[PDB]
Amino acid sequence: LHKEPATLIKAIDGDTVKLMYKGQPMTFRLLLVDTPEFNEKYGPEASAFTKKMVENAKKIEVEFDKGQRTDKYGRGLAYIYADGKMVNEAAVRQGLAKVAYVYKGNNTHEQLLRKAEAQAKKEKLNIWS
Ligand SMILES: Cc1cn([C@H]2C[C@H](OP(=O)(O)O)[C@@H](COP(=O)(O)O)O2)c(=O)[nH]c1=O
Ligand SMILES: [Ca+2]
Repeated sequence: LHKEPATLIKAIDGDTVKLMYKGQPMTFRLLLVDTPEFNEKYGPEASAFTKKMVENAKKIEVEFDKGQRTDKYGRGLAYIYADGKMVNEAAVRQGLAKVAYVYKGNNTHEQLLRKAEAQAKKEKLNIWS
């Protein structure tokens, strides 16, 4: 896989962000994770986490997997990096996202994320508390 440039347009919630990608605004949904909705438990904390990560970043990058690049709602499906750190992984490592939506052939980073979830679970963090 390869990293491509993007710039933040706006934080949305724990697992969606609006970015400019190839000069066009698009909403990106984070591959392989699920954060609580804002109205749910840890929803606000997940939103805040992702928002701080993407807003504080000097460099945002998107990385498409091998398969489908847009979902049925038109959202970009990608791994999102903030100054080199994967947002998807980081949210799972903090116990603010579960590994989820693991579809065949867009699952390159599944094992990396499951390892983070295991460590989050062990620490009894947030969702796992
Ligand atoms: C993360 C991801 C979500 N989706 C679709 C599945 C779910 O469909 P449904 O809307 O029918 O439940 C939805 C969940 O996204 P959200 O967790 O953002 O609601 O997005 C994909 O199709 N591919 C993906 O990789
Ligand atoms: Ca969600």
